[PDB]
Amino acid sequence: VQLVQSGAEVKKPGASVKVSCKASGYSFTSYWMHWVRQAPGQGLEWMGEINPSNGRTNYNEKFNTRVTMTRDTSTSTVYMELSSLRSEDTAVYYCVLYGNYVVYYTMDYWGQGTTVTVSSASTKGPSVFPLAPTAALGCLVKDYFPEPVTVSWNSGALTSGVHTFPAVLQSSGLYSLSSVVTVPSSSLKTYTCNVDHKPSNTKVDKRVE
Amino acid sequence: ALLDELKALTAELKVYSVIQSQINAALSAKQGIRIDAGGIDLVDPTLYGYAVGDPRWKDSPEYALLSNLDTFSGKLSIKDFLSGSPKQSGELKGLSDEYPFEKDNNPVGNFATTVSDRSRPLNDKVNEKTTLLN
Amino acid sequence: DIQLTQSPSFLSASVGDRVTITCSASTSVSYMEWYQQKPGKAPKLLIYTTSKLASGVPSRFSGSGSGTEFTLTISSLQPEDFATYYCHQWRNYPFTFGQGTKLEIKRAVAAPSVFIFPPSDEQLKSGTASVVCLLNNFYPREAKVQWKVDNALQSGNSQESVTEQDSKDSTYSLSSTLTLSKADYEKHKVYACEVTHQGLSSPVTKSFNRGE
Repeated sequence: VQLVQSGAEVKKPGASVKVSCKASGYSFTSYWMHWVRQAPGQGLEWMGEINPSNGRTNYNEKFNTRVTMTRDTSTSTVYMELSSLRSEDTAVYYCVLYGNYVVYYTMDYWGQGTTVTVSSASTKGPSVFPLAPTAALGCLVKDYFPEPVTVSWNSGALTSGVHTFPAVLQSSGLYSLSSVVTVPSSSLKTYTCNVDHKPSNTKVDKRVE
Repeated sequence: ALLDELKALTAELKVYSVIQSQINAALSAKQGIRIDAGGIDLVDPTLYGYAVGDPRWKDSPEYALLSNLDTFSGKLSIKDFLSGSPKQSGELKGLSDEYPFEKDNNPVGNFATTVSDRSRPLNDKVNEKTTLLN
Repeated sequence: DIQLTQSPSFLSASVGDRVTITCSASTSVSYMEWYQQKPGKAPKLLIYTTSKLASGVPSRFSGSGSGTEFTLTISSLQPEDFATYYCHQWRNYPFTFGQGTKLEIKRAVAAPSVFIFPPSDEQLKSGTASVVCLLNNFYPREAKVQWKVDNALQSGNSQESVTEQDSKDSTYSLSSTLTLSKADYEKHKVYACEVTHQGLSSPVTKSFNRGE
Protein backbone atom coordinates (compact mmCIF):
# COMPACT_ATOMS: atom_id res chain seq x y z
CA VAL A 1 0.00 0.00 0.00
CA GLN A 2 1.17 3.52 -0.85
CA LEU A 3 -0.41 6.89 -0.03
CA VAL A 4 1.30 9.69 -1.96
CA GLN A 5 0.54 13.28 -1.01
CA SER A 6 1.13 16.54 -2.85
CA GLY A 7 4.06 18.83 -2.05
CA ALA A 8 4.44 21.49 0.64
CA GLU A 9 2.43 24.70 0.34
CA VAL A 10 2.44 28.28 1.57
CA LYS A 11 -0.75 30.35 1.95
CA LYS A 12 -1.87 33.78 3.16
CA PRO A 13 -4.50 34.04 5.92
CA GLY A 14 -8.02 33.83 4.48
CA ALA A 15 -6.94 31.72 1.52
CA SER A 16 -7.56 28.00 1.10
CA VAL A 17 -5.33 25.01 0.42
CA LYS A 18 -6.11 21.75 -1.42
CA VAL A 19 -3.91 18.72 -0.69
CA SER A 20 -4.14 15.51 -2.69
CA CYS A 21 -3.58 11.93 -1.56
CA LYS A 22 -3.03 9.30 -4.25
CA ALA A 23 -3.80 5.76 -3.04
CA SER A 24 -2.58 2.38 -4.30
CA GLY A 25 -2.26 -1.26 -3.23
CA TYR A 26 -5.70 -1.85 -1.78
CA SER A 27 -9.33 -1.66 -2.79
CA PHE A 28 -9.73 2.17 -2.85
CA THR A 29 -13.51 2.30 -2.46
CA SER A 30 -13.64 -0.40 0.22
CA TYR A 31 -12.39 1.65 3.22
CA TRP A 32 -12.75 5.16 4.61
CA MET A 33 -9.81 7.56 4.23
CA HIS A 34 -8.90 9.89 7.08
CA TRP A 35 -7.04 13.15 7.52
CA VAL A 36 -4.97 13.91 10.60
CA ARG A 37 -2.85 16.97 11.20
CA GLN A 38 -0.04 18.02 13.49
CA ALA A 39 1.08 21.59 14.26
CA PRO A 40 4.78 22.26 15.09
CA GLY A 41 5.78 20.99 18.54
CA GLN A 42 2.27 19.72 19.14
CA GLY A 43 0.24 16.52 19.10
CA LEU A 44 -2.10 14.90 16.61
CA GLU A 45 -5.67 15.82 15.69
CA TRP A 46 -8.17 13.90 13.56
CA MET A 47 -9.82 16.15 10.98
CA GLY A 48 -12.45 13.92 9.39
CA GLU A 49 -13.02 11.04 7.01
CA ILE A 50 -14.44 10.32 3.57
CA ASN A 51 -15.99 7.17 2.12
CA PRO A 52 -14.55 6.92 -1.40
CA SER A 53 -17.32 4.66 -2.72
CA ASN A 54 -19.95 7.36 -2.29
CA GLY A 55 -18.35 10.69 -1.31
CA ARG A 56 -19.98 10.69 2.14
CA THR A 57 -17.93 12.53 4.78
CA ASN A 58 -17.79 13.09 8.52
CA TYR A 59 -15.79 16.00 9.90
CA ASN A 60 -14.46 16.94 13.31
CA GLU A 61 -16.83 19.69 14.46
CA LYS A 62 -13.76 21.91 14.85
CA PHE A 63 -13.27 21.95 11.06
CA ASN A 64 -16.77 21.22 9.84
CA THR A 65 -17.41 24.62 8.24
CA ARG A 66 -13.93 25.02 6.73
CA VAL A 67 -12.96 21.57 5.43
CA THR A 68 -14.08 19.78 2.27
CA MET A 69 -13.06 16.26 1.42
CA THR A 70 -13.66 14.83 -2.04
CA ARG A 71 -12.37 11.94 -4.09
CA ASP A 72 -11.94 10.75 -7.64
CA THR A 73 -12.45 6.99 -7.87
CA SER A 74 -10.99 6.75 -11.40
CA THR A 75 -7.59 7.94 -10.17
CA SER A 76 -7.79 6.58 -6.61
CA THR A 77 -7.17 10.06 -5.20
CA VAL A 78 -8.66 11.85 -2.19
CA TYR A 79 -8.50 15.66 -1.77
CA MET A 80 -8.62 17.66 1.44
CA GLU A 81 -9.43 21.34 1.07
CA LEU A 82 -9.19 23.65 4.05
CA SER A 83 -10.58 27.18 3.66
CA SER A 84 -10.39 30.48 5.58
CA LEU A 85 -6.85 29.60 6.63
CA ARG A 86 -5.28 31.07 9.74
CA SER A 87 -1.78 30.81 11.16
CA GLU A 88 -3.05 28.17 13.61
CA ASP A 89 -3.59 25.97 10.56
CA THR A 90 0.17 25.76 10.00
CA ALA A 91 0.73 22.01 10.28
CA VAL A 92 1.70 18.77 8.60
CA TYR A 93 -1.40 17.17 7.08
CA TYR A 94 -1.59 13.36 6.65
CA CYS A 95 -4.01 11.14 4.78
CA VAL A 96 -4.40 7.87 6.69
CA LEU A 97 -5.86 4.43 6.06
CA TYR A 98 -6.63 2.76 9.37
CA GLY A 99 -9.61 1.71 11.49
CA ASN A 100 -11.20 -1.55 10.38
CA TYR A 101 -8.48 -1.99 7.72
CA VAL A 102 -6.02 -2.78 10.53
CA VAL A 103 -8.16 -5.64 11.87
CA TYR A 104 -8.07 -7.25 8.42
CA TYR A 105 -4.41 -6.65 7.54
CA THR A 106 -2.60 -6.00 10.87
CA MET A 107 -1.21 -2.64 9.83
CA ASP A 108 -2.28 0.87 8.87
CA TYR A 109 -0.79 3.27 6.30
CA TRP A 110 -0.06 6.99 6.39
CA GLY A 111 0.91 9.35 3.58
CA GLN A 112 4.30 11.04 3.83
CA GLY A 113 2.58 14.24 4.96
CA THR A 114 2.19 17.71 3.47
CA THR A 115 3.50 20.79 5.27
CA VAL A 116 1.18 23.77 4.94
CA THR A 117 2.37 27.13 6.25
CA VAL A 118 -0.14 29.94 6.70
CA SER A 119 1.32 33.40 7.26
CA SER A 120 1.11 36.96 6.00
CA ALA A 121 4.83 36.53 5.33
CA SER A 122 6.13 35.95 1.80
CA THR A 123 8.81 33.52 0.57
CA LYS A 124 12.28 34.91 1.37
CA GLY A 125 15.81 33.55 1.60
CA PRO A 126 17.88 33.88 4.79
CA SER A 127 20.91 36.01 5.48
CA VAL A 128 23.73 33.83 6.78
CA PHE A 129 25.94 35.45 9.42
CA PRO A 130 29.07 34.00 11.09
CA LEU A 131 28.97 33.10 14.79
CA ALA A 132 32.51 33.63 16.09
CA PRO A 133 34.01 33.96 19.64
CA THR A 134 37.37 23.81 23.25
CA ALA A 135 35.84 26.56 21.07
CA ALA A 136 32.47 26.97 19.43
CA LEU A 137 31.57 28.60 16.13
CA GLY A 138 28.52 28.57 13.90
CA CYS A 139 26.18 30.24 11.43
CA LEU A 140 23.14 32.38 12.12
CA VAL A 141 20.58 31.66 9.39
CA LYS A 142 18.25 34.60 9.76
CA ASP A 143 15.01 36.03 8.33
CA TYR A 144 13.77 33.31 5.98
CA PHE A 145 10.33 31.95 5.12
CA PRO A 146 8.93 29.33 5.01
CA GLU A 147 10.59 26.31 6.60
CA PRO A 148 12.66 24.26 5.99
CA VAL A 149 16.32 25.12 5.73
CA THR A 150 19.16 22.54 5.61
CA VAL A 151 22.60 23.23 7.05
CA SER A 152 25.72 21.13 6.64
CA TRP A 153 29.32 21.87 7.58
CA ASN A 154 32.29 21.47 5.23
CA SER A 155 30.09 19.98 2.50
CA GLY A 156 28.78 17.27 4.84
CA ALA A 157 32.18 16.04 5.98
CA LEU A 158 31.90 17.63 9.41
CA THR A 159 29.12 16.05 11.51
CA SER A 160 30.69 15.38 14.92
CA GLY A 161 29.89 18.05 17.51
CA VAL A 162 27.50 19.78 15.10
CA HIS A 163 24.22 21.07 16.52
CA THR A 164 21.62 22.56 14.19
CA PHE A 165 18.82 24.03 16.29
CA PRO A 166 15.07 24.18 15.63
CA ALA A 167 14.19 27.47 13.97
CA VAL A 168 12.26 30.08 15.96
CA LEU A 169 9.46 32.15 14.45
CA GLN A 170 10.09 35.85 14.95
CA SER A 171 7.45 38.53 15.47
CA SER A 172 8.27 39.64 11.92
CA GLY A 173 6.78 36.38 10.60
CA LEU A 174 10.24 35.22 9.48
CA TYR A 175 12.20 32.24 10.85
CA SER A 176 15.70 32.24 12.35
CA LEU A 177 17.96 29.28 12.99
CA SER A 178 21.46 28.75 14.33
CA SER A 179 23.88 25.93 13.57
CA VAL A 180 27.07 25.47 15.58
CA VAL A 181 30.03 23.14 15.93
CA THR A 182 32.48 22.71 18.77
CA VAL A 183 36.09 21.92 18.08
CA PRO A 184 39.39 21.84 19.99
CA SER A 185 40.62 25.44 20.27
CA SER A 186 43.93 24.57 18.59
CA SER A 187 41.99 23.74 15.39
CA LEU A 188 41.30 27.48 14.96
CA LYS A 189 41.70 24.57 10.07
CA THR A 190 38.82 25.83 7.90
CA TYR A 191 35.08 25.85 8.76
CA THR A 192 32.31 26.52 6.22
CA CYS A 193 28.55 26.23 6.69
CA ASN A 194 26.47 25.26 3.68
CA VAL A 195 22.92 26.63 3.80
CA ASP A 196 20.16 25.69 1.38
CA HIS A 197 16.69 27.24 1.49
CA LYS A 198 14.88 25.50 -1.34
CA PRO A 199 11.63 27.56 -1.38
CA SER A 200 13.60 30.71 -2.27
CA ASN A 201 16.46 29.07 -4.20
CA THR A 202 18.96 30.53 -1.74
CA LYS A 203 21.99 28.24 -1.60
CA VAL A 204 24.88 29.80 0.29
CA ASP A 205 28.34 28.78 1.54
CA LYS A 206 29.65 30.83 4.46
CA ARG A 207 33.25 30.55 5.66
CA VAL A 208 33.35 31.10 9.41
CA GLU A 209 36.27 32.95 10.98
CA ALA B 1 -28.82 -15.20 33.67
CA LEU B 2 -31.04 -16.85 31.09
CA LEU B 3 -33.19 -13.75 30.49
CA ASP B 4 -30.19 -11.53 29.75
CA GLU B 5 -28.66 -14.09 27.38
CA LEU B 6 -31.89 -14.18 25.37
CA LYS B 7 -31.78 -10.38 25.01
CA ALA B 8 -28.23 -10.27 23.62
CA LEU B 9 -28.72 -13.35 21.46
CA THR B 10 -31.91 -11.86 19.97
CA ALA B 11 -30.20 -8.55 19.20
CA GLU B 12 -27.38 -10.43 17.44
CA LEU B 13 -29.90 -12.45 15.43
CA LYS B 14 -31.67 -9.19 14.52
CA VAL B 15 -28.48 -7.85 12.89
CA TYR B 16 -28.23 -11.13 10.94
CA SER B 17 -31.82 -10.71 9.72
CA VAL B 18 -31.08 -7.15 8.58
CA ILE B 19 -28.14 -8.59 6.61
CA GLN B 20 -30.25 -11.42 5.10
CA SER B 21 -32.78 -8.78 4.08
CA GLN B 22 -30.15 -6.84 2.10
CA ILE B 23 -28.93 -10.02 0.40
CA ASN B 24 -32.46 -11.11 -0.47
CA ALA B 25 -33.18 -7.71 -1.99
CA ALA B 26 -30.06 -8.19 -4.11
CA LEU B 27 -31.14 -11.69 -5.22
CA SER B 28 -34.58 -10.33 -6.12
CA ALA B 29 -33.19 -7.63 -8.43
CA LYS B 30 -30.48 -9.89 -9.89
CA GLN B 31 -27.84 -7.60 -8.39
CA GLY B 32 -24.53 -8.14 -6.68
CA ILE B 33 -24.05 -6.85 -3.14
CA ARG B 34 -21.22 -4.85 -1.57
CA ILE B 35 -20.45 -5.64 2.07
CA ASP B 36 -17.63 -3.11 2.44
CA ALA B 37 -17.74 0.71 2.59
CA GLY B 38 -19.94 0.78 -0.50
CA GLY B 39 -22.62 -1.36 1.13
CA ILE B 40 -24.93 -0.28 3.94
CA ASP B 41 -23.81 1.02 7.32
CA LEU B 42 -25.20 -1.32 10.00
CA VAL B 43 -24.87 1.43 12.63
CA ASP B 44 -28.26 2.93 11.75
CA PRO B 45 -31.07 3.14 14.32
CA THR B 46 -33.77 2.89 11.64
CA LEU B 47 -32.63 -0.65 10.77
CA TYR B 48 -33.65 -1.86 14.24
CA GLY B 49 -36.89 0.02 14.81
CA TYR B 50 -35.55 3.21 16.32
CA ALA B 51 -36.29 6.75 15.18
CA VAL B 52 -33.23 8.83 14.30
CA GLY B 53 -32.46 10.82 17.44
CA ASP B 54 -34.16 8.40 19.82
CA PRO B 55 -31.82 8.33 22.84
CA ARG B 56 -33.03 4.77 23.50
CA TRP B 57 -30.89 3.69 20.51
CA LYS B 58 -27.55 4.09 22.31
CA ASP B 59 -28.89 2.01 25.22
CA SER B 60 -30.16 -0.78 22.92
CA PRO B 61 -28.53 -4.23 22.93
CA GLU B 62 -28.18 -3.84 19.17
CA TYR B 63 -25.97 -0.78 19.67
CA ALA B 64 -24.09 -2.46 22.50
CA LEU B 65 -23.19 -5.34 20.20
CA LEU B 66 -22.25 -3.27 17.16
CA SER B 67 -20.33 -0.55 19.03
CA ASN B 68 -18.08 -3.01 20.82
CA LEU B 69 -16.84 -4.91 17.73
CA ASP B 70 -13.11 -4.71 16.93
CA THR B 71 -14.10 -3.61 13.39
CA PHE B 72 -16.32 -0.73 14.60
CA SER B 73 -15.08 2.82 13.93
CA GLY B 74 -18.25 4.81 14.51
CA LYS B 75 -19.63 2.83 11.58
CA LEU B 76 -19.92 -0.81 10.49
CA SER B 77 -20.00 -2.51 7.10
CA ILE B 78 -21.72 -5.86 6.72
CA LYS B 79 -18.27 -7.42 6.44
CA ASP B 80 -17.14 -5.64 9.60
CA PHE B 81 -20.01 -7.25 11.47
CA LEU B 82 -19.60 -10.74 10.06
CA SER B 83 -15.83 -10.76 10.66
CA GLY B 84 -15.92 -8.73 13.88
CA SER B 85 -15.63 -9.78 17.52
CA PRO B 86 -16.88 -10.27 20.15
CA LYS B 87 -20.11 -11.94 19.21
CA GLN B 88 -21.76 -15.23 20.12
CA SER B 89 -21.59 -16.56 16.56
CA GLY B 90 -17.81 -16.03 16.29
CA GLU B 91 -16.17 -14.53 13.20
CA LEU B 92 -16.57 -15.25 9.49
CA LYS B 93 -13.12 -14.84 7.96
CA GLY B 94 -11.85 -14.38 4.39
CA LEU B 95 -15.00 -12.78 2.98
CA SER B 96 -14.93 -10.79 -0.27
CA ASP B 97 -15.70 -7.05 -0.22
CA GLU B 98 -18.51 -7.73 -2.70
CA TYR B 99 -20.43 -10.59 -4.29
CA PRO B 100 -21.56 -10.22 -7.92
CA PHE B 101 -24.70 -11.71 -9.46
CA GLU B 102 -24.01 -14.64 -11.81
CA LYS B 103 -26.46 -16.92 -13.64
CA ASP B 104 -24.36 -19.97 -12.77
CA ASN B 105 -23.70 -20.81 -9.10
CA ASN B 106 -24.60 -17.28 -7.98
CA PRO B 107 -22.01 -15.80 -5.56
CA VAL B 108 -24.78 -13.78 -3.86
CA GLY B 109 -26.64 -17.05 -3.35
CA ASN B 110 -23.57 -18.75 -1.88
CA PHE B 111 -23.00 -15.73 0.31
CA ALA B 112 -26.62 -16.01 1.46
CA THR B 113 -26.20 -19.61 2.58
CA THR B 114 -22.84 -18.83 4.20
CA VAL B 115 -24.58 -16.20 6.33
CA SER B 116 -27.67 -18.27 7.11
CA ASP B 117 -25.50 -21.28 8.01
CA ARG B 118 -23.68 -19.06 10.50
CA SER B 119 -26.83 -17.61 12.06
CA ARG B 120 -28.69 -21.00 12.29
CA PRO B 121 -27.12 -22.11 15.61
CA LEU B 122 -27.80 -18.67 17.04
CA ASN B 123 -31.44 -19.00 16.00
CA ASP B 124 -31.63 -22.48 17.52
CA LYS B 125 -30.36 -21.18 20.86
CA VAL B 126 -32.86 -18.32 20.79
CA ASN B 127 -35.76 -20.67 20.00
CA GLU B 128 -34.63 -23.10 22.67
CA LYS B 129 -34.10 -20.47 25.39
CA THR B 130 -37.44 -18.90 24.44
CA THR B 131 -38.90 -22.40 24.49
CA LEU B 132 -38.12 -22.82 28.19
CA LEU B 133 -40.21 -19.80 29.15
CA ASN B 134 -43.85 -19.28 28.28
CA ASP C 1 -15.42 14.07 22.88
CA ILE C 2 -13.35 11.45 24.66
CA GLN C 3 -10.23 13.06 26.08
CA LEU C 4 -7.20 10.78 26.37
CA THR C 5 -4.72 11.76 29.09
CA GLN C 6 -1.37 9.99 29.10
CA SER C 7 0.88 9.53 32.10
CA PRO C 8 3.61 10.34 32.50
CA SER C 9 4.00 13.14 29.96
CA PHE C 10 7.77 12.69 30.09
CA LEU C 11 9.72 9.63 31.14
CA SER C 12 13.43 8.92 31.49
CA ALA C 13 14.83 5.39 31.47
CA SER C 14 17.85 3.33 30.44
CA VAL C 15 18.40 0.80 27.67
CA GLY C 16 17.30 -2.53 29.16
CA ASP C 17 14.62 -1.01 31.41
CA ARG C 18 10.99 -2.20 31.41
CA VAL C 19 8.63 0.77 31.11
CA THR C 20 4.84 1.24 31.21
CA ILE C 21 2.94 4.20 29.77
CA THR C 22 -0.70 4.74 30.75
CA CYS C 23 -3.56 6.25 28.76
CA SER C 24 -6.70 7.28 30.69
CA ALA C 25 -9.91 8.05 28.79
CA SER C 26 -12.53 10.44 30.16
CA THR C 27 -15.19 7.79 29.47
CA SER C 28 -15.10 4.07 28.69
CA VAL C 29 -13.97 3.07 25.24
CA SER C 30 -14.02 -0.39 23.64
CA TYR C 31 -10.37 -0.49 22.47
CA MET C 32 -7.19 1.60 22.40
CA GLU C 33 -4.54 1.96 19.66
CA TRP C 34 -0.90 3.01 20.22
CA TYR C 35 1.54 4.95 18.01
CA GLN C 36 5.25 5.70 18.15
CA GLN C 37 6.58 8.91 16.59
CA LYS C 38 10.10 10.08 15.81
CA PRO C 39 11.16 13.62 14.68
CA GLY C 40 10.23 14.39 11.08
CA LYS C 41 8.34 11.12 10.58
CA ALA C 42 4.72 10.02 10.44
CA PRO C 43 3.30 8.17 13.47
CA LYS C 44 3.98 4.42 13.47
CA LEU C 45 1.26 2.01 14.66
CA LEU C 46 2.53 -0.37 17.35
CA ILE C 47 -0.51 -1.89 19.01
CA TYR C 48 -4.10 -2.09 17.77
CA THR C 49 -7.37 -3.39 19.25
CA THR C 50 -5.78 -2.75 22.69
CA SER C 51 -3.32 -5.63 22.68
CA LYS C 52 -2.51 -6.78 19.11
CA LEU C 53 0.96 -6.18 17.60
CA ALA C 54 1.15 -4.41 14.24
CA SER C 55 2.97 -6.32 11.49
CA GLY C 56 6.71 -6.37 12.12
CA VAL C 57 6.58 -4.65 15.53
CA PRO C 58 8.99 -6.34 18.02
CA SER C 59 7.43 -8.61 20.69
CA ARG C 60 9.01 -6.21 23.20
CA PHE C 61 5.90 -4.08 22.87
CA SER C 62 2.60 -5.11 24.37
CA GLY C 63 -0.63 -3.39 25.27
CA SER C 64 -3.39 -4.06 27.77
CA GLY C 65 -6.23 -2.44 29.64
CA SER C 66 -9.99 -1.94 29.48
CA GLY C 67 -12.64 0.62 30.27
CA THR C 68 -10.89 3.93 30.85
CA GLU C 69 -7.41 2.59 31.62
CA PHE C 70 -5.04 1.36 28.88
CA THR C 71 -1.30 0.60 29.00
CA LEU C 72 1.63 0.23 26.64
CA THR C 73 4.53 -1.74 28.01
CA ILE C 74 8.02 -2.05 26.58
CA SER C 75 10.16 -4.71 28.19
CA SER C 76 13.90 -4.11 27.81
CA LEU C 77 14.15 -0.76 26.01
CA GLN C 78 16.40 -0.63 22.95
CA PRO C 79 18.04 2.60 21.75
CA GLU C 80 15.49 2.85 18.94
CA ASP C 81 12.52 3.01 21.33
CA PHE C 82 13.32 6.43 22.73
CA ALA C 83 10.61 8.44 21.04
CA THR C 84 7.14 9.91 21.59
CA TYR C 85 4.20 7.56 22.13
CA TYR C 86 0.54 8.38 21.52
CA CYS C 87 -2.66 6.53 22.36
CA HIS C 88 -5.57 6.95 19.98
CA GLN C 89 -9.22 5.86 19.87
CA TRP C 90 -11.17 5.57 16.61
CA ARG C 91 -14.43 4.40 18.15
CA ASN C 92 -16.16 7.62 19.09
CA TYR C 93 -16.45 10.82 16.99
CA PRO C 94 -14.37 12.83 16.88
CA PHE C 95 -11.46 10.39 17.00
CA THR C 96 -8.96 11.67 19.60
CA PHE C 97 -5.27 11.28 20.52
CA GLY C 98 -3.42 11.41 23.84
CA GLN C 99 -1.18 14.45 24.38
CA GLY C 100 1.84 12.17 23.98
CA THR C 101 4.49 10.61 26.22
CA LYS C 102 8.10 11.45 25.43
CA LEU C 103 10.71 8.88 26.41
CA GLU C 104 14.31 10.06 26.97
CA ILE C 105 17.56 8.33 27.98
CA LYS C 106 18.89 8.65 31.55
CA ARG C 107 22.36 10.05 31.94
CA ALA C 108 24.72 11.51 34.50
CA VAL C 109 24.39 15.25 35.10
CA ALA C 110 26.48 17.36 32.72
CA ALA C 111 27.02 21.09 33.10
CA PRO C 112 26.54 23.13 29.93
CA SER C 113 29.60 24.61 28.29
CA VAL C 114 28.57 28.21 27.54
CA PHE C 115 29.58 30.46 24.64
CA ILE C 116 28.48 33.94 23.58
CA PHE C 117 28.68 35.34 20.05
CA PRO C 118 28.59 39.08 19.19
CA PRO C 119 26.69 40.27 16.11
CA SER C 120 28.71 40.07 12.91
CA ASP C 121 29.74 43.32 11.21
CA GLU C 122 27.75 42.15 8.15
CA GLN C 123 24.53 42.03 10.15
CA LEU C 124 25.10 45.42 11.76
CA LYS C 125 25.21 46.83 8.23
CA SER C 126 21.50 45.93 7.98
CA GLY C 127 20.07 47.77 11.01
CA THR C 128 19.65 44.79 13.36
CA ALA C 129 21.95 43.12 15.93
CA SER C 130 21.61 39.52 17.12
CA VAL C 131 23.60 38.28 20.09
CA VAL C 132 23.65 34.51 20.53
CA CYS C 133 24.24 32.39 23.63
CA LEU C 134 25.05 28.67 23.28
CA LEU C 135 24.54 26.14 26.09
CA ASN C 136 26.31 23.04 24.91
CA ASN C 137 25.87 19.36 25.76
CA PHE C 138 24.10 19.54 29.09
CA TYR C 139 21.94 17.13 31.10
CA PRO C 140 19.31 17.22 32.33
CA ARG C 141 17.25 19.14 29.82
CA GLU C 142 16.01 21.95 32.09
CA ALA C 143 18.13 25.11 31.90
CA LYS C 144 17.59 28.82 32.34
CA VAL C 145 19.17 31.58 30.27
CA GLN C 146 18.95 35.22 31.27
CA TRP C 147 20.15 38.04 29.04
CA LYS C 148 21.65 41.13 30.63
CA VAL C 149 22.59 44.32 28.78
CA ASP C 150 24.64 46.69 31.01
CA ASN C 151 23.49 44.44 33.86
CA ALA C 152 19.80 45.02 33.11
CA LEU C 153 17.52 42.02 32.58
CA GLN C 154 15.96 41.88 29.12
CA SER C 155 12.33 41.14 28.29
CA GLY C 156 10.48 40.36 25.06
CA ASN C 157 13.52 40.53 22.78
CA SER C 158 14.90 36.98 22.99
CA GLN C 159 13.95 33.53 21.67
CA GLU C 160 15.48 30.11 22.28
CA SER C 161 15.29 26.54 21.10
CA VAL C 162 16.68 23.20 22.24
CA THR C 163 18.02 20.17 20.33
CA GLU C 164 16.65 16.64 20.54
CA GLN C 165 18.59 14.42 22.91
CA ASP C 166 21.92 13.56 21.29
CA SER C 167 22.16 10.07 19.74
CA LYS C 168 25.64 9.40 21.21
CA ASP C 169 26.13 11.22 24.54
CA SER C 170 22.47 11.71 25.51
CA THR C 171 22.88 15.44 26.20
CA TYR C 172 20.90 18.51 25.16
CA SER C 173 22.02 21.82 23.66
CA LEU C 174 20.30 25.21 23.69
CA SER C 175 20.64 28.35 21.62
CA SER C 176 19.18 31.71 22.63
CA THR C 177 19.16 34.80 20.41
CA LEU C 178 18.90 38.38 21.67
CA THR C 179 17.79 40.76 18.94
CA LEU C 180 18.09 44.55 19.13
CA SER C 181 18.11 47.21 16.48
CA LYS C 182 21.59 48.40 15.52
CA ALA C 183 21.12 51.82 17.16
CA ASP C 184 19.92 50.21 20.37
CA TYR C 185 22.88 47.80 20.31
CA GLU C 186 25.27 50.73 19.95
CA LYS C 187 23.85 52.42 23.08
CA HIS C 188 25.05 49.71 25.45
CA LYS C 189 28.45 48.30 26.37
CA VAL C 190 28.16 45.01 28.25
CA TYR C 191 26.33 42.04 26.73
CA ALA C 192 25.92 38.96 28.90
CA CYS C 193 24.05 35.70 29.12
CA GLU C 194 23.59 34.13 32.54
CA VAL C 195 23.08 30.39 32.74
CA THR C 196 21.61 28.31 35.56
CA HIS C 197 21.56 24.50 35.53
CA GLN C 198 21.78 21.53 37.93
CA GLY C 199 25.31 20.76 36.82
CA LEU C 200 26.52 24.21 37.99
CA SER C 201 27.21 25.02 41.65
CA SER C 202 26.63 28.67 40.73
CA PRO C 203 25.37 30.52 37.59
CA VAL C 204 27.83 30.89 34.72
CA THR C 205 28.05 34.28 32.97
CA LYS C 206 29.61 34.76 29.56
CA SER C 207 29.93 38.33 28.37
CA PHE C 208 31.70 40.68 26.01
CA ASN C 209 32.01 44.46 25.71
CA ARG C 210 30.85 45.97 22.42
CA GLY C 211 33.98 48.07 21.94
CA GLU C 212 36.34 45.11 22.34
